[PDB]
Amino acid sequence: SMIEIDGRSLRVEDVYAVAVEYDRVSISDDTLKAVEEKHEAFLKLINSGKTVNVHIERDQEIELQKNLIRSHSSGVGDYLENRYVRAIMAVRLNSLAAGYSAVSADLLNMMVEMLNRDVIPAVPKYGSVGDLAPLAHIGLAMMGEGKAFFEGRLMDSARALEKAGLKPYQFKEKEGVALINGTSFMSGILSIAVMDAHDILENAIRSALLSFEALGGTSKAFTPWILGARPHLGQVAIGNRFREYLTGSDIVKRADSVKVQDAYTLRCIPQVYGSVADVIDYVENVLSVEINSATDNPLFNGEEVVSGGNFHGEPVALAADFLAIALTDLGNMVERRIARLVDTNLSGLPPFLTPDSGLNSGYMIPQYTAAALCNRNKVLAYPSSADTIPTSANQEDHVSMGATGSLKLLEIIDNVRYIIAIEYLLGSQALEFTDKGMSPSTRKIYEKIREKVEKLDHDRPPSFDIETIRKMMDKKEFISALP
Amino acid sequence: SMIEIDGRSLRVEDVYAVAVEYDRVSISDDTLKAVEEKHEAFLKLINSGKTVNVHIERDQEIELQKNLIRSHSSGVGDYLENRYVRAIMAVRLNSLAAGYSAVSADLLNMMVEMLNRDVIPAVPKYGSVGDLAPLAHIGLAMMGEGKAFFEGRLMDSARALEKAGLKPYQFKEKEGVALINGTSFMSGILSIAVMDAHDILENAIRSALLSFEALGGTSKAFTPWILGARPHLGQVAIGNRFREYLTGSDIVKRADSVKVQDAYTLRCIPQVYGSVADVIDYVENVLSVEINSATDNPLFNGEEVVSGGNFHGEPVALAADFLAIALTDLGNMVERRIARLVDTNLSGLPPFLTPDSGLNSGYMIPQYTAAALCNRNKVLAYPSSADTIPTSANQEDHVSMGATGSLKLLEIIDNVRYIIAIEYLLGSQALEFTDKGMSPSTRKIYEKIREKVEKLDHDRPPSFDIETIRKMMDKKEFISALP
Amino acid sequence: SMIEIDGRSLRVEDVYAVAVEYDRVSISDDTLKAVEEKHEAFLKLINSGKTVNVHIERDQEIELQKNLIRSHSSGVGDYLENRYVRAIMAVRLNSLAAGYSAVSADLLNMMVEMLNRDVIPAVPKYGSVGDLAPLAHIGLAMMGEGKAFFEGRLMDSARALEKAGLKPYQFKEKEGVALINGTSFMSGILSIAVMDAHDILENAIRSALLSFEALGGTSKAFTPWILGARPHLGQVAIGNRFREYLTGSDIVKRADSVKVQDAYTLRCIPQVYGSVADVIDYVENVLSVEINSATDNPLFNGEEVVSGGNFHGEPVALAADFLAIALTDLGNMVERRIARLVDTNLSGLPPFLTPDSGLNSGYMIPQYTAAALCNRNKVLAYPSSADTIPTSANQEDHVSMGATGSLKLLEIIDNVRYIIAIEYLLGSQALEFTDKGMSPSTRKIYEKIREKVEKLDHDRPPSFDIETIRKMMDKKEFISALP
Amino acid sequence: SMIEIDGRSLRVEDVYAVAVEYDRVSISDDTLKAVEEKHEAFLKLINSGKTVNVHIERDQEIELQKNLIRSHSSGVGDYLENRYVRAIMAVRLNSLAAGYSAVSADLLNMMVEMLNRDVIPAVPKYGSVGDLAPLAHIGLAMMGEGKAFFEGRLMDSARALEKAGLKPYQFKEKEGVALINGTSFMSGILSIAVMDAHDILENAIRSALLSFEALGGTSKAFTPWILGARPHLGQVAIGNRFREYLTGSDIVKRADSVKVQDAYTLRCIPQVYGSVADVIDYVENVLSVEINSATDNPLFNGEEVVSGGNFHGEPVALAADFLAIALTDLGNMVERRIARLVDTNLSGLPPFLTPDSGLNSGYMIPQYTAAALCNRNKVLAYPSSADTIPTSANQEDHVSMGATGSLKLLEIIDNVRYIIAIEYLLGSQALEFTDKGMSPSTRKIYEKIREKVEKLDHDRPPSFDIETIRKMMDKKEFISALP
Repeated sequence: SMIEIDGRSLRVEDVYAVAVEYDRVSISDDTLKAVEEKHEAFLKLINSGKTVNVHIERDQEIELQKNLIRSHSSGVGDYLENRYVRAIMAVRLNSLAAGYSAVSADLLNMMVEMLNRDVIPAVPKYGSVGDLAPLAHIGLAMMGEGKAFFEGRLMDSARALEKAGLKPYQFKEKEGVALINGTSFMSGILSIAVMDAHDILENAIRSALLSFEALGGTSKAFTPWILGARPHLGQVAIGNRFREYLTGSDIVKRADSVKVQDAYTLRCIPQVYGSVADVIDYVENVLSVEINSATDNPLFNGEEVVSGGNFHGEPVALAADFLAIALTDLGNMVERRIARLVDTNLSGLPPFLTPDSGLNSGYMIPQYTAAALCNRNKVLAYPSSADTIPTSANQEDHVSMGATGSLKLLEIIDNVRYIIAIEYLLGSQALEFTDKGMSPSTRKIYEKIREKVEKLDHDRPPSFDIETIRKMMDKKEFISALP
Repeated sequence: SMIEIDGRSLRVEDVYAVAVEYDRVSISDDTLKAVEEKHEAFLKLINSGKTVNVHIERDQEIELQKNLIRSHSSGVGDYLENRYVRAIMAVRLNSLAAGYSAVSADLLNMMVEMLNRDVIPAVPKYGSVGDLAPLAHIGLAMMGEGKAFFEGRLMDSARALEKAGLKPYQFKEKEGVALINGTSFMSGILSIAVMDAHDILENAIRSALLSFEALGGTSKAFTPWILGARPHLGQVAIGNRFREYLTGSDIVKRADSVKVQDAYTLRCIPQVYGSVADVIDYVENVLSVEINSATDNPLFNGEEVVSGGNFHGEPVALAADFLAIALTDLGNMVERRIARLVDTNLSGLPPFLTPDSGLNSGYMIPQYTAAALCNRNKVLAYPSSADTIPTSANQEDHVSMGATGSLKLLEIIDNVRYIIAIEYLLGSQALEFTDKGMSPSTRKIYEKIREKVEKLDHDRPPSFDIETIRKMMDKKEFISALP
Repeated sequence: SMIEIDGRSLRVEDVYAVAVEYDRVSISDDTLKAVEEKHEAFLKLINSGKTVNVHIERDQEIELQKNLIRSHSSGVGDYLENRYVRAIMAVRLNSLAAGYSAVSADLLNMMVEMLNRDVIPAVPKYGSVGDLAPLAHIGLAMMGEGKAFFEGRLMDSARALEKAGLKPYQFKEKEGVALINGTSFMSGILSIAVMDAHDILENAIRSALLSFEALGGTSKAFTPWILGARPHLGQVAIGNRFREYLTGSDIVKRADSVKVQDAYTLRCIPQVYGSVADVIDYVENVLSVEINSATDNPLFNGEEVVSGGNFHGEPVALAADFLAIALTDLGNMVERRIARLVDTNLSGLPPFLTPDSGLNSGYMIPQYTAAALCNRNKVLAYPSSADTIPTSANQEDHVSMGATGSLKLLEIIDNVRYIIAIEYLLGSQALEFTDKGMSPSTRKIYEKIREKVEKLDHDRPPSFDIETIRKMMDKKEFISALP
Repeated sequence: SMIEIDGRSLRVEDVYAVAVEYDRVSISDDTLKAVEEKHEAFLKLINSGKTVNVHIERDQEIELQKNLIRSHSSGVGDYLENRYVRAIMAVRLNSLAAGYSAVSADLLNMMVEMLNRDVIPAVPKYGSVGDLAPLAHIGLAMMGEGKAFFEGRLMDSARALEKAGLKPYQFKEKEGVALINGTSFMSGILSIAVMDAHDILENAIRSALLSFEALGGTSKAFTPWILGARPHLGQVAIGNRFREYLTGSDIVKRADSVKVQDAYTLRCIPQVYGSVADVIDYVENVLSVEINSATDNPLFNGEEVVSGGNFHGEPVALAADFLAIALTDLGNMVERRIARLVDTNLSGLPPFLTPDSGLNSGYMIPQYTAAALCNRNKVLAYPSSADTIPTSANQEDHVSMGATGSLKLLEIIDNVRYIIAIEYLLGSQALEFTDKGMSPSTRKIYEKIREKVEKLDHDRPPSFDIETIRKMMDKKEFISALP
């Protein structure tokens, strides 16, 4: 489909649509004409200010934009994946169209065409203290220097632009400044991350259904009036989701007739998962403002140019560290439920979910892998925004460090996705030891798993099944299986 | 004054009023009669359930409540300060009155009288994994065992109750369970913490006025349309506060005539401080639900008793870790502004703010102290809720660890308060090297400082002046000086 | 007894003897005469340098030392406990006597008399970035200003000195510089900490004996040739200690006849505890150099005065963070063994170690307390020395942050001591459910516990028994019971 | 060249030689015959034990080894780089030859041929809690299942073995157990890491020479008697290295005539860098024992098979976290020196090292990149070994988490290498603003830089020059330039 950019209407899910699903972007002629008219008012104002040799003056200003793009292109490390650079470019484009950046219509159209033709700059992941260097690398590619991916093939930027039918872009007065000042690296990455955090929670709900039924949990933990006696919006909503999906379970109807309560990895699912949902909503609210905001500097309002601090990443740096914590602890709870599934003394199922403990270990070791992933996430959950280091000869003497936070959030998301893939695998196997009177919803998840991953009889490498299920998650196959 | 408790109307500032300002609490006869009627419905229901020897049965149930209070009284370490135990008791009382805990009117009245007569249990700080043990210690004192403070003097609980004219309380059916299950230790401490976080931000605004004027900052960073181009509510509100307080400054009017922009510790005050305000608001919203919620277990709705997981601390454990991060980074920005004040090459003022660098160090070393405090806060900002350790033979196999988070937030608050006291001290001294054309608002802060702390001429121990200013902050003298 | 100081022979256990056991210090007349002769050579050299008005010159130099002591007295927060300030003073005194500090004999004798008469400066804990401010507070008291404890009573320093029969000390040329530059705050605190870490390991060995016998462990895990197949010195030594102490156990002889192996909290005791012993030895080696080193600045060698960087805390800042980690993980292993003791499915003993699970919880909750303490230690194990913040207008632009690390190590030590007290309590109770055929060594620990703490029948507050056992540990009663 | 393996002589630098420089490994016929004779004694012992149907018994034992390899092959995530898998394989091979693992000569020869023919298993990085899963993946490839790299091309393991002229290996009695139990993943990776940490320190010495001369430092900070007044071995050795390399500097001879002391990033180089050297030596000592130790389980001594805990990673898990901290703080000091170089008020050189601050930013932004890298390292320096999560239904209830620590140490090393590359770049540029009277040693570093990276006149992307210098470091070109 088509995402129209007007500088004020971008949603986080539209950033995803462009970056991950490759929807086209466009900008109306009306928007572009108003952008251009503001760009011209800005030129008139600076041309009057300087005269209170015109040719040497303009050529100097153009050289400045180039020197800035080049000197600031100082990232190191592996290139950021293309889905993230596309997200950053969509957010950057939208925020330059918000009306305060005084850039020209041509700069916006340049970014539109790079996105629609998939000329994606090569952006080293590291260098922003929260985003001059990564955005400079984007501009460097826009100028036809450095490297870029053309339809996923790395090459010199000038060759990628040429294969796409584009000309290198020449930055005008203050357009390099505009492009590289702001929070679009952090906010673009975090837009994708918050969408992937939502997808994590959705998958954790579905994978918990399998474990919850295999362990014969009671629905009493999701009683509406209990959940409403402590009405955080997340836990009320999560309780509703679980009640709906457990409807029709014979296993759970039996449990309700003979069980009072379960261990916390079942009974506390609404409190914990609903906290995670609340944090996701918090971050999405921050981003919803941020990706429609002017975060470059200085800014132009049509009659004056004023320097402020809107490039400072603090609100999104804090949000990235917060969501990292919440997701790490979601992963801890899923790992603990996996640890209960394979422990015959807690589950009431055969040890380690194998039919012959004699010469098989079953799924003993994926639980270690899940614990390993939690331990890695506990390192990564240290808040990068609790630190700051002065830059620019102490003139930029407090910084958010939110780029660190955005990048490590991406790894936590990757790791928690593997933990949940492990719960899909082991919860499906655990149900093989039940009478399978699971709800229709649980059975949709179970059947989708079994389309690609067989039940476990003799030992075989769990790694391959985990990777298959992780690929299914990344293709949204369980959300499709059970809306 | 008087705070009336009805189980549904408690605000965080009312918890503060009771705990810190010693306002009386009361519960209307109407509330108490409805609590008692629900308690009696619960007894009828459990008495009918058991009969589908009455005397031995009831005596057994009473012994159970006692065994629970005693066995769970397993905290270690120093006693929590009385203002916090009072906050916890007010939140506990309100949440047992929310209508689902089936306790008797007498238990609530017991807690009312302990608060109004200042019989405050001795509560070891450590033991909750997020709050059985600390709340058990409260109940232990309520039973007249263990220790308590009577009007601030430590003694055996039975002696404290007797000096207050109270009888030890005997817990009825499920009343010990009700008292010790829930989140009131975390939520009571965090209610006081979020009030103190607000007071921190208020003091940081006032102490920044001194530095901002001494460094001759330009008001251009607070231009309304710039701040509104990125309209996070915090930074818009903070900008308004600073514009109002800088009104009437000759220093700033001059700066605006000759300066374009300042370093980030001045120019980025709205982005960073407004992020902190937003986080404070987030936490207050969580607590506003939590302290009016039923977090004990099982719960009673008038016709059935159901076990759920509302005691699980996750939403407030996450909130405590989040606020710890935001406050640590506020402290980093204040420390960096202090570092600019004493550096003659950044400030344009005499080195280290002494009139004779020859044989004096001036205020060189308080900046080290501020850095030391930041480094301590960077340790404490590690999120305790990213971890979990299984308890109760793996039946309580995921826990929030939010008690850790509440307690370390209190230390961060203490440390940031000292950083701000240091900025009050050094910003006031720095203004001695200006023409003092500061705004009327800044001058109110400056004059309040000078009522108790003299300007620096010859070197003298900064420790004593820092402590004086910290005491003034704790008595709210700068908020009084400048509303 | 008597510790003689000569600037080159101090051991960490001598620092403990002075600071904690109140042994007297002395300095021979020979040492003092050589110190004085070097002080006089230094004066001659600086008096010749300045002359390539003598009265105004010397008076200026004296005023400088005073200004330095006062201006640098900039700590905040609670006063450090007297045992630590005594340790710091003993290390400071020894390191000024090492021969490079050019101080006078009178300064050393001043410190000797403060220690022997117990006039201990009041030292705010916070302010060093790794130790100007805390050592300045010591000097401030030495000058008779600020506050001090006289035989444990806080008062004005001049009054404490007067009650002790001492005169205030007047610092001579470069003597204030000498006193306040160096690492003695970090190294004094860490000398006590490493002694207390050793005492922790010794107590953990003894408390593990109780659990190991109650769980019927097999001695096969301590087989000498197994431990020697991986000959880290710690695990070989720990294995020898456990073999010796388990000699004579009927329980273990039975286990060896029917068991192949135990869970890791028993079988891996040598690997983990021996790693801890190795780290303790590492730190002691660092301190053994450091407390006999010249860490002030500039230094004097008898013919020239040269400025170097020996005050930089890096080797002891790293050591403090390392030992914090090792002790935190020792506490994790003890907590996991406690978690096994109270879980009937792992221990083979009654659930939660109570004789009547019907209406008692036994020792269910001390395991939560141990988990809580581990979670707190996981926050505190963040390495403060991984951070640095520039001080002194960027002239002191990398600092160790080792004071933070020393102080948080003290809390970890306190917390792990409580975890071990909990294992003493619960391992002794667990043996009540065995036939008591424990070794003579284990029985010495068991009997010492039972001298003050009764076995558990009906529920009672574990807090009080934990505190009693912690007090016994602090009085070294189990090391006395079993050498 | 040729590394001969005998189970007891392996050095960390030999692991590097095999893994990184592709030296061949061999095992003498004598070693192999004694390994085989012990394997046969083990078979005799277990065959006698079982008989106190032989065919079904042996076939069962073989199936067990296969089930174990497969079930434990449960890693997730990207494949570990081949240099690390080669290191792990060399350490595993040596430790199985140490004499206690009872494996056959054929298993050792299999590993020898995989290394010498470069058939390197594909090993997912994540899964060990400290190394069943990664070592299982190695064995899986050895069995001809899963994936492997043949001369760097990924393919099915059976195809890689076939292209190399090898047959799949069939694991004999207890040989799969032997292969997958132990610490070789952690210890192999850490052997390469400690070699790369040494190479980091060596490069940091050389890059500091450039900055030290450009800033005109005084050699007084390296005076031998000062450094020996605090004789930690590292700082004495580092001081000697710097004195030797600064010999012949006209710049430094001038500085010594007019300067007393420098800022800490120059004056404290011996204290900090020597601490790092000491930590490196500590880790190398641990590894020197560990890679020659029997860490599998159970172990065989020729007459009995006994289960112990030598697989527990604690000593190397702690060492990996320790070295991570020390290297992070080395990176902080290098970043602070970079921050001094580009600040004209600290350096005395043109702002940001550009000849025309008018329209150029010079090397302003690489300092941000260095700060960004430090902030990332501060996250990664959180100690993974402070945490533990129970595995295997609580039977493996304390684990080292040292695999996490080894992997994140590799990233810290990568990041610090970039920081040092930045100092090479900017220190060389800074010398362009001096009279170049640098020492012959410094000039060797400067000239080697200038062979590939030109001085900066007009702004250009620093990223490319940083990457070039990082590649030069990885090819050891500065150690070659200046031994």
